[PDB]
Amino acid sequence: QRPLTIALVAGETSGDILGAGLIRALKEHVPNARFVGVAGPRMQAEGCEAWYEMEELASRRSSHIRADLTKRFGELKPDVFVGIDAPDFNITLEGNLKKQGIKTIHYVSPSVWAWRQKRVFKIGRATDLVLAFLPFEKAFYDKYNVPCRFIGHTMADAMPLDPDKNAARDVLGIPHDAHCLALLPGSRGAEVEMLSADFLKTAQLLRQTYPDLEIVVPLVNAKRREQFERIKAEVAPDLSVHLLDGMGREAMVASDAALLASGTAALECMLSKCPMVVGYRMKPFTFWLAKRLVKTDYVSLPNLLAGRELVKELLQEECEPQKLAAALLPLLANGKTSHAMHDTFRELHQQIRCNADEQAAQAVLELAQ
Amino acid sequence: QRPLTIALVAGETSGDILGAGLIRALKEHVPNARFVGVAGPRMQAEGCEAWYEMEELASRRSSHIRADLTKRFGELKPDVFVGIDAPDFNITLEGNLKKQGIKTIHYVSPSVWAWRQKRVFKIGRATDLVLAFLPFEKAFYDKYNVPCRFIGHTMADAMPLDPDKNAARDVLGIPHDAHCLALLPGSRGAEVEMLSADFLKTAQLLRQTYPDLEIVVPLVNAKRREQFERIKAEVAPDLSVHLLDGMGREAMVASDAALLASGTAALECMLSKCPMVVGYRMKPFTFWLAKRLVKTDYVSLPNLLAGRELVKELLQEECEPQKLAAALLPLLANGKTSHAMHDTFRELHQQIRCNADEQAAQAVLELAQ
Repeated sequence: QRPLTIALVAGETSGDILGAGLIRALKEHVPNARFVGVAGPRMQAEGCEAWYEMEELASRRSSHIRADLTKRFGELKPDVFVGIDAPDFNITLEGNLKKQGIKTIHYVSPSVWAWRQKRVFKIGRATDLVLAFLPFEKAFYDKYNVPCRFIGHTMADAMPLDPDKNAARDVLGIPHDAHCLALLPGSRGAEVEMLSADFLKTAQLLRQTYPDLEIVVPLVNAKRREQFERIKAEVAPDLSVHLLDGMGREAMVASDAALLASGTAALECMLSKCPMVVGYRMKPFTFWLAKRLVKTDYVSLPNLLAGRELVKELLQEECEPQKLAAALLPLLANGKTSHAMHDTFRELHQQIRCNADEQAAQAVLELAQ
Repeated sequence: QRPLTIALVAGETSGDILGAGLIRALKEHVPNARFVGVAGPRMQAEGCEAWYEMEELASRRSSHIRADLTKRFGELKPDVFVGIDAPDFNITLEGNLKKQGIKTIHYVSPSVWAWRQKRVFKIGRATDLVLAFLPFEKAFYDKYNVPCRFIGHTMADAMPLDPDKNAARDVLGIPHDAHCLALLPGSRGAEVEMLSADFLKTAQLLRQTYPDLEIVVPLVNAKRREQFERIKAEVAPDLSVHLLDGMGREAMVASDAALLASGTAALECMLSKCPMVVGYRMKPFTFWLAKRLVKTDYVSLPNLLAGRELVKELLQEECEPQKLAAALLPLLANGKTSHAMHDTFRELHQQIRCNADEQAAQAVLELAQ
């Protein structure tokens, strides 16, 4: 008898947009359907009962809300719960609801969140289905036997196959006869700081071939804009460019080429049909450490020397005081666990104690003669 | 007739120490040997002629020096050139000297520097032999058929197998009857900022079991010390700890357990025979991006969707204005190269344009009934 009842949780504007589009498409098939949960203004406009505002999630408060929703959705027993992105909140909640027999969907591949294999297994345990924008995301979950549906990317629905370059130039005031370069130094402060100078210097070089080159710089917010302008004042104060408040899509559609920091903004540039070069840089040390972890599952030299988890490594979300304290207590006891580790440390010390100066000296002598 | 002539380049204090030890061990076999190159104060004390000071390398100036050394070592034709660490300077120089028939050794595995396969091939082309401190470093180069000699770690020569815990406590003023915890929040500012609060909170938890726990915090320099104290004032102003200027080795030898940010300081802790827990955290986004690069060789979504280098990606040292400009010029020309990329962009756009809202709506309906 009860009409279709769908629970939804969005945690940011992008999720509110997805949720609103989902509600509209569902109402086309089930006009009497009921929607409830954590809703932004767009979802509420389509009729979603807002037990909580999406703004609240966009933390002690977040934990209490998830606890309340766990109980309330448990009583409601919705036909489906859809966690819209926000994986740090929704994956756990989906697991809580799954435990109670409720059917769950996670919308949007949680790529950043799923940083190791254990997190993949957790998504599979928490969900009945994952909705992925891109085909290689589904191919990934297929390898883990995690039900995943490739649904296409919403931005590809929103952007036409053949954008109007001259129309975008008219919006931005770019002459139609000129070559035009888009510089997108990045949405994150780290990206802007690393790459702004190099991108400006690139534009200076291009001006030597294209002295009338138009340079458009979409800047996502005031902070990043203030950051870019400060760098520019130091690096290329006399380079004339169009600083834009947002309008990245217009800038890309308008331009003849784009220089991008972000391999993810590259998608929108692709949909804009703007040829692009991706230039990105991260701290070499940070990259080396990540690569070592990906390739060996360890970060510490003792475990690499031992070929096993000799010392406890608590990384990312596990680097947390309660877990750290629990790992240290057995060692502070200065008991037999410490003596066993002590003994292994001694054997490994012997394995790399070989009078290195003398070995290097002999390598030199062997090579010289 | 000419006595053994060895060219050396060190670029930091640690390299000067290695160079001095190498010179001493060589003089034991060849007392008349001659040493020349880029030398720190320790190498000079052992007799190394300092064409340039190591301080100069510790950049236009660096480029000129490498050019001068390339010519001068080319005229000198030393029996062996040894690049001591400093790979961003020495690998290229070793390649320059190799081109002239000079025998070259690189001392110390350039793990951070060798961030991709192409850089491994470059080390092999630049060197006749690599000297590696650790066995797994040699196993790595073995896979690439790059001559590498495992020589042991110098720190393992410098530190005894059985350190004196009570002696280290006497230096630091730690009571012998007390449990003692070492907190090493990290030598880098990023590490200190991420982990100091969590490590302090861990110590607070441990105090509830060990109310007399001694807490020693080796801080590598004033900046990092000022950074830690500022964090402490906000997180645990009433937690009493021993702030140390350096003295990490003493703190580890003295302690019953150590909480470490650095998987590399973990080696020194191992040699100190101090049981340890490694707690480390890096930006999830940064880790995700690195992992994607390691696993796919790409960072941008267009190349992941295309399964090839459809768009040019210039990363790390290649993200450089001249290369960026050269990659963009063919695209700004708005010629047939741009039209070919445009056409591929259109096909990929079609492949992910599938009315996602409607697909999500149908997935919900399929699951609900």
